[PDB]
Amino acid sequence: KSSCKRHPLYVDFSDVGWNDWIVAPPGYHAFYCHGECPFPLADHLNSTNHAIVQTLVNSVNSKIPKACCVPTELSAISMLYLDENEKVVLKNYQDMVVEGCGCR
Amino acid sequence: KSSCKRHPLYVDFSDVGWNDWIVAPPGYHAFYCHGECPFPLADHLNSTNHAIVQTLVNSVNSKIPKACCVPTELSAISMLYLDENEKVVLKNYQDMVVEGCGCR
Amino acid sequence: TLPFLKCYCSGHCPDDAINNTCITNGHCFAIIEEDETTLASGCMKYEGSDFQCKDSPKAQLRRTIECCRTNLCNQYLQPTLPP
Amino acid sequence: TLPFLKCYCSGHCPDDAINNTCITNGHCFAIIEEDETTLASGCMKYEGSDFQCKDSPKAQLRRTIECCRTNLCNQYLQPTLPPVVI
Repeated sequence: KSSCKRHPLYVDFSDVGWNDWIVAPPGYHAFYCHGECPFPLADHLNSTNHAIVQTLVNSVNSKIPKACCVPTELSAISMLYLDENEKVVLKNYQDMVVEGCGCR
Repeated sequence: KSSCKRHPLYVDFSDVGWNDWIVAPPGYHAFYCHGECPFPLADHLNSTNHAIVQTLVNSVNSKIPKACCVPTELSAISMLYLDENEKVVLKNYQDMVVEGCGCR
Repeated sequence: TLPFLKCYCSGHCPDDAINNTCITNGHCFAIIEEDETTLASGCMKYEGSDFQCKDSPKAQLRRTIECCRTNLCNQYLQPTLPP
Repeated sequence: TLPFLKCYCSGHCPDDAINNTCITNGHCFAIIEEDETTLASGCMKYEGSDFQCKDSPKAQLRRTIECCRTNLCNQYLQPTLPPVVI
């Protein structure tokens, strides 16, 4: 429907069934990117030159796909899980949270 | 059909109609990324943790989209164009060539 | 390369826009398309703007885009479809 | 974090694979899916592997994935699908 943008997505470790090995947190806000990359690509869609050129090419011939709405900025989060040893470990997972979206 | 991968795409500045302001080169290989991001995401699809998690969530509920095949590495190129002043200028455009693809 | 231009946006406004305006370091643009005909405007980042403001004479759908670099030069712009 | 593991790949081979093998710094995997049933294998990067090797018990389609960290441990692995729900 609309343009590329960030959408809310909460991952509850129980719904997916990971609460058996992940002790904390019980869930977290991951978010996700989605939406069209039209012409022209506006400032806030923070896109690369290639995405620009690809979008124009698609305008000349639709056999070539449009740019894609994907994460452009991501933050990490910390989790407490149980390794095979049955011991609680603290790990810091990178790129777990979508901070911003864009057309690539 | 197949998985995420780089595809060939040559941009001829005459076909798009830019040969009036771009003196050199006459065209260039831009390439483009395309293809599915299935589960699991293999090593060569070089994806982020978020992409991984998003792909699993999509397996539990298809309302959430799959990761997208987009450029992950890009190189620049130099071009010689005419600015409004009718003067030939040399500019180096970043992220013009898709060097590699991945699932984001 | 810090945003300094204030533009009027319509159809291409970022989610945090205020009173239909966006800020940018590139250009303000207005565009008409067809297939019916609509008018939109917004902010265009500087990098890659020469590609977008030129557009391609060989696009499948007829449309005209115009760019300017003056605060709210967007506001009143009526590009005209190509003959 | 330099690739050191050699795996057998099938269906998930990178374009530059040699004799159906890939190299990685993570795990080798084999997986069976349905909807009909198929078997695939490949290399899995280390980062994010704990998520993928665990998989989710609540995926819509039945499938089983297995991971290992020994050269060509892929080769001969026959995961067994989850019993149909009744």
